Amino acid sequence: RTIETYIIYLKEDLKIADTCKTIKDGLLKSITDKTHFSEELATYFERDNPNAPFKVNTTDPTQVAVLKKLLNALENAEKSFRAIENIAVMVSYKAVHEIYAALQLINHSNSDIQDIVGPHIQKLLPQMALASKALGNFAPEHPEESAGAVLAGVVNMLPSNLIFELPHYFEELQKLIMIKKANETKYYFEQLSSKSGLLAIPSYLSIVKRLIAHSTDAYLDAVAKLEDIKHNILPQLISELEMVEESMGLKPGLLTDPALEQMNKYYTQLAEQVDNIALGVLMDDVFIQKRRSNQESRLNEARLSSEDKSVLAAANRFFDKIGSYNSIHKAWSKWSLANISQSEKDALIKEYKQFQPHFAALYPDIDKLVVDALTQPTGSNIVSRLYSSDYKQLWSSDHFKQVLSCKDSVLSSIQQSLAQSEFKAKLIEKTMSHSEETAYSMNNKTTNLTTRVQPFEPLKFTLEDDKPVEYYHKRVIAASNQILELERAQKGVAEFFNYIQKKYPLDESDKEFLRKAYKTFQPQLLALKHDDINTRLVSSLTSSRLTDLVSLKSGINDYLNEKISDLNQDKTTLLDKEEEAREEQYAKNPLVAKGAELEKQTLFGQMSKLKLSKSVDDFFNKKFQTYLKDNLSPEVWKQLSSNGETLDFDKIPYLEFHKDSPEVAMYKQLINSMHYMKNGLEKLESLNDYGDPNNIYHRTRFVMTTFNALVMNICFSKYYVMEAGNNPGLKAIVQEGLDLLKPLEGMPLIGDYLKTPPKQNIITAWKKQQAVVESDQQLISEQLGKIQEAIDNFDGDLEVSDSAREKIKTQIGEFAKGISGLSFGPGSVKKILAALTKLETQLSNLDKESPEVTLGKLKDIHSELNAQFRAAAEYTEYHSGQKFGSYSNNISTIVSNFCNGLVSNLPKDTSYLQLIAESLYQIPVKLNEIDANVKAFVEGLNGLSFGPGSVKKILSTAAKLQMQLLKEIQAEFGTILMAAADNAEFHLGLKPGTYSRTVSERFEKFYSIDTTSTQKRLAREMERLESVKEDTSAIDTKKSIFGTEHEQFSTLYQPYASLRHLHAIDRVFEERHKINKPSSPFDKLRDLYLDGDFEKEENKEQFLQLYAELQPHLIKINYQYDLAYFLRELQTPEDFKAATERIINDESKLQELITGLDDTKRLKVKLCEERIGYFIDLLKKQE
Amino acid sequence: SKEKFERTKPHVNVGTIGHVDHGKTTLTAAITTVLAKTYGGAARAFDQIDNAPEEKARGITINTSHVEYDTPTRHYAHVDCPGHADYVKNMITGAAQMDGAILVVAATDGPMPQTREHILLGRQVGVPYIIVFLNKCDMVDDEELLELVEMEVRELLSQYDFPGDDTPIVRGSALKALEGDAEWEAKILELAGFLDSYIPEPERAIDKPFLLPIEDVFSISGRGTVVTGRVERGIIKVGEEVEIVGIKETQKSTCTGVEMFRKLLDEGRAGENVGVLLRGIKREEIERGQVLAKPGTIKPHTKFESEVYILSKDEGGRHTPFFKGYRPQFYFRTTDVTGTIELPEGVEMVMPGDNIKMVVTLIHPIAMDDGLRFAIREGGRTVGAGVVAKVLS
RNA sequence: GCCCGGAUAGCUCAGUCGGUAGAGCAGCGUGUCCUUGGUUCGAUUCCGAGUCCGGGCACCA
Ligand SMILES: Nc1nc2c(ncn2[C@@H]2O[C@H](COP(=O)(O)OP(=O)(O)OP(=O)(O)O)[C@@H](O)[C@H]2O)c(=O)[nH]1
Ligand SMILES: [Mg+2]
Repeated sequence: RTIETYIIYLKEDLKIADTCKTIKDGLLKSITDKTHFSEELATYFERDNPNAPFKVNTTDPTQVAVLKKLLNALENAEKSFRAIENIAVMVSYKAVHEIYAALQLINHSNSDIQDIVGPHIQKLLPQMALASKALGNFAPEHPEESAGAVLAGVVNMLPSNLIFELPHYFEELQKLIMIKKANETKYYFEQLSSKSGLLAIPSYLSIVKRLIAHSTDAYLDAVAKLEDIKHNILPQLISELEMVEESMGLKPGLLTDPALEQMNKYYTQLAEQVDNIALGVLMDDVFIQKRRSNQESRLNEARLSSEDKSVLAAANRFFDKIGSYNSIHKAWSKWSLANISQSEKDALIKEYKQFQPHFAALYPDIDKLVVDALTQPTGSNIVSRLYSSDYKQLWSSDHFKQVLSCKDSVLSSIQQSLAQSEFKAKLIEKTMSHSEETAYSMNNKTTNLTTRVQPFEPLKFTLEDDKPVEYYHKRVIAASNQILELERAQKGVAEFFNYIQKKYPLDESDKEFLRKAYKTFQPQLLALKHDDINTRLVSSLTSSRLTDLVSLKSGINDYLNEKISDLNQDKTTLLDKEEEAREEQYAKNPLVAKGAELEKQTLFGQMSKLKLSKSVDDFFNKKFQTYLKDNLSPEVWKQLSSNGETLDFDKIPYLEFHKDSPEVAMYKQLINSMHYMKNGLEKLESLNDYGDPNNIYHRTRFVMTTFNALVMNICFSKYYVMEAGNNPGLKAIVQEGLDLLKPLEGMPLIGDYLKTPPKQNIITAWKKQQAVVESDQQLISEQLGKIQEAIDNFDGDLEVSDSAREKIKTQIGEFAKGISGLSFGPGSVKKILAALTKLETQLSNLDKESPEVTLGKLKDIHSELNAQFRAAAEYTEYHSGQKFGSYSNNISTIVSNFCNGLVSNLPKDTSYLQLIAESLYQIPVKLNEIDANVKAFVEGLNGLSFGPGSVKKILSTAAKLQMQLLKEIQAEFGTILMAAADNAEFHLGLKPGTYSRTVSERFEKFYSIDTTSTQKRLAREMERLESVKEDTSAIDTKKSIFGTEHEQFSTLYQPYASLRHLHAIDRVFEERHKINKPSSPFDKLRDLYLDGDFEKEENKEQFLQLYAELQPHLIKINYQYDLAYFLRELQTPEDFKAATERIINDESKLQELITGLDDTKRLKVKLCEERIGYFIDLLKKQE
Repeated sequence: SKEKFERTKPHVNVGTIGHVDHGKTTLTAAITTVLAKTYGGAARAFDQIDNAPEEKARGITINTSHVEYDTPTRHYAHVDCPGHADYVKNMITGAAQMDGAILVVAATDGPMPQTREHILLGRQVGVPYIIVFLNKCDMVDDEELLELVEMEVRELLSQYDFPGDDTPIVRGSALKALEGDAEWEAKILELAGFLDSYIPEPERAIDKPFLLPIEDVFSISGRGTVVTGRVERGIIKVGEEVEIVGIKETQKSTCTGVEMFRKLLDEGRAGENVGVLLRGIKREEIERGQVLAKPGTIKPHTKFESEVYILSKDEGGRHTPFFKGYRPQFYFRTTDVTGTIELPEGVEMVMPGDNIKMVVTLIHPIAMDDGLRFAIREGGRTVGAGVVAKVLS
């Protein structure tokens, strides 16, 4: 029964298998887009069959390995959960913690991967948390283990900036082209420099500020500024953009080509403006030169990192030496690395210094064990080291076995880092080729030569012998860049002298190829004594003997070959010296554990180091409760603070909420949300602090669950804060508190994490829940499947792409979901099935007719289906006891969307305030920008009700203003706003005056005798008090629950209840209805419990009706008295009996609710009298 | 064998427990030699305790050793247990014969994982008293470190219901005392006095039916098969009939001689570490974990309801939950049996640190009764500790 | 007691870079690979424990 409940909860409430399938499909479709990601990354995720797992190799990049592991984990979890739906606790636990292992992989996963992956994996984090919570009640109950908030309705809250930023910025700069150019710059700077959240380019503010400053402005200074922009600023921005896109792995030029076009247009227009005031091509020679130099520097970085083999060799030597100990030698060392000889320790330290980061990233605790075993002196005792308990547990283990168990993972990590560097080098090569193509295309598809090019300068090295690593590394990279330059020059020579031979075995036609070939090796040809040949060839190739330049081909080839050889020899020497310097710097530095420092940066270590709990607590204790004391009326403040100036911290987690006023309950819930947020943040920071130097931190998948649970709690509480922030009197402090939690939406493993209601018949709802437990629809599903297979089997002349097949499959799925909850009338099923059969025949005959007849027929089918589904939805609405026009509109919308997709893929009081602002701002402009002021006013005054009479007042005053187009109209608008603000203040427990004065000040600021307005407000307050005194909510609810016969019925029912627990005993049971006839739903439920024969359906329906009557009051007593989960558990008659007993036992709490309503009236009259006293005091003081 | 084992002093069964390499064997040798210097004694050496070739090769104690020594008022049978985590089972067997345990904690190390594990296991196999010997105090001149170790050991003892604030702690040096440093032999004498005073003379059940858990089986050439162990209750005499109950089918035999530390005994009494010679049984028909009982007085059982505490990760237990069908090893006095676990209704998994009431069905019948404490071990670690709430079948 | 090696269909066995177990015979295989856990994105496969079986050491109240 409990296992069945868990299975149904997984299948229908969480739908975890479907969520996992959707996330996997979206991730795989995004990382194989080929329009957002390069083919290099996409080829790694190609599978012979979709049923095989992705194979993680030692030769694939690090990020490719992480993505493959995540996809495999998602597929395995989907398989396990689907297998669960086909029939359990162990299987679900294993699947949940496989997802958590994938999440832990993401936790340690190189923020590029994090931003690639987060938008998809954020969709199942709450599902995983809820699944873990549901699994938790199959374990023995642990009181106070969590002590968190009650997740009442979490199931109902289950849920291009980078490529558009720079083009938008340069478009804005294009728009910035006496006093007109003095505020536009300020506006642009405020709009753009404030933007953040995507500044992966770690200079962005500098470029935006410098570009704005330069765009604000003899001609020598202007030319110098232009060259500074063209050669220093924009090339650096483009290089950083390429760095971002290379680290991401996107296709070349994805976010660099639109940006490049934008800056090209901006620079061309700026240069044109400068020329008009008194060169500008953005790709003259040196922009290209600097771009290619940066590209080659990055390429050589990647190639050097990929061709390095010292770290892998050191790791292999370390693991071989550790595994060279047999059982006897391990026993002699007492299975501890600290007991080996000093020379062996020195060799092990020398090996371990070279690959410690890789070992420590995967094994932060084994790293500390190795460091302490190898570096500590043997004389020191363990006691003085003050090791922790779990550190001592690891210390007592077989050290050799512990280290040897890390070998495969560490070697795989090292080889995958090398593969990542090689893959980055390939990406940089693709970026270089694409940049060359775009540079060719952007100017004219033509090249221009110049004889004023500085010749080649083959660098020579006179280098020191006792310099740091970077000293030699810079020279190595310079030599490699020069090697690449000479290599491309010799390639150009080969192309030049091959095209010359193949085109004519100097007055030619296709001189562009020769021009572009000679531009590559012009500096090298100028390096030799051939300046005359160069100046005779540049002019001849730009305006016009080819039999003489072919003579000096072998000479220039030999020059290039010898220069490359010399550079290679110098590179080898420099690499040797750099390796020696690396060894020296490794020997100088002592060995120190690195695991905790690496764990401090994963994803949750970064969040923990923010200390958000401290700021939240400071706001809660100093800024929130101070505002509560200052603004809340004393009557409301009494229920929250028994000390008069501080919240009642002895009872902060309030749990009743049904003995309080709606405003008091709202404030208590807000306090609960803040308290739970603070506790969750503090727990999360405590679990992710790694500041103990004497402790180890084991990396495992079984902590993420805890993390997720904490996150859920925090987000849940934060959700309510936003719900409490949608109030006129609470917007400011709530917004401040949410601004404090701003650095949580943005971390990939939290995100928004949450969402950020029908009324049908009780019998219908119970039957729906019973149907969803026990799981025409089959007929329509089969018809949709036939339609889908007819579309798929379309092999006619009208070719249908596989993308269109996937799109129509998605459309058919959405349509099936939409119509799966639809009841059809007599004959409606026949009509809809005939229409769908005709539609599928038309789809099978798409190519048999002209497109016009096809579109007409499908439009007729769409109209017929829409009409039939409208009628069927109206029938279902009537028979389900719902409101007309609600379900029918949704069904028709689903049908219309489905048909539109099929035809496409086959070849408010806020409005009142806006009107008020528009009229008030058009009044002076028509009797003497606007949109921004109106929007600001509406946003600042969001949350007013305006009632049903003030609407007519507003309309009449607007009509009077229109007729008249002095201060009477503004006074009427102000008093309408003041009445609305008074309503808002009275709905909360706010002290009179505060929010009304705030809104009045805002209104009068936007605008740029009082006794009458004060008297009007006072009259409003008096009439409000009169209305409040006439309220009879408490007596009405008492009558509705148990009418004016409850005491007598209870007195005459108690003996019957006692008799419930021989032959003539049934006589009194039969005759009780002549003396104890119930008159209220509670007494009727008591009588039904007396009957006890819940096997019959008549009393089951009677109980359902009584519960329908009693639910709006029971839902306040407890949240479990809902209409979805409470009805789902009513399956057997014993369940009905248990529900009846549970409802009967809550009579005391219902009475408490009625007394709470009476107290709510008692508090409301006091608030009204306080407001009236304040207003009369203000009127008497104002004279 | 030759002598007759004159019975003069009350007999107590003590033994050394603690983490590996902390000085249990050295402490046993030092105790025996110092007591042989001050009193009669026998002066066993270190090599005579760890005498097996494998123990000498690996340099660790593997199997429990047995020595005897006499204070003026008591006669002690001392069991030296292995400290290595791989041989915990052997230690458990030794800890099943202990009326008292000397917890050897190295001052250079402090309490370690096997210190806590041995405390818990000795608690589960019936060790009621623990005396702490702070060993290697010749290498720790600091007094603050000694106080810290003392308080840590006291907290650890209190964590498992021993009177940590009342347990005597001796700051001594087994190696120096064995060498002959009189200032450090005074500490061994103080430890012997604490053995005499702190550990009360146990109340033995010499009237109940005879019962002896088997700890070891020997094949004495020319005599037959001898089963050694501590008589839990009753008296076994030469010529009496006994039954071997437990793992295999129960056998019947007769007692043809009782010995005690290679000295002939007329009758073996409760609480005494004796060896019983059985007539006409091969060494392969008996095993450790079986029980010698009076005929028709013990019925082996396979199923029982128990209340079990599952250790947390920080106590050396599991870090993941287990479900139905979990098949760990259950350690009763000298017996270890594989058993299957059935969880109570409404419970499908048990987290570390939980208290559960589960039904255990063993794969072999064993002798057990209500109130018999046991340990649960799996994967080379202790995962739980429970008591037999009641016997089903 | 301490090592070592095996256990895969009814029988005989292959499966080793960890990616859903297949060949013959017997009459087209829910055999998750003796069982239990652990590691792992993923276990017949790697680690541990346990149950049997086999054969090498130890011991000797
Ligand atoms: N300095 C010093 N060393 C000691 C002392 N006691 C023992 N040792 C040394 O510690 C080592 C531990 O040896 P054992 O006493 O046999 O270890 P154990 O307690 O039997 O632990 P197991 O090997 O599991 O049996 C010995 O080689 C001694 O040399 C001591 O009091 N002071
Ligand atoms: Mg020993």
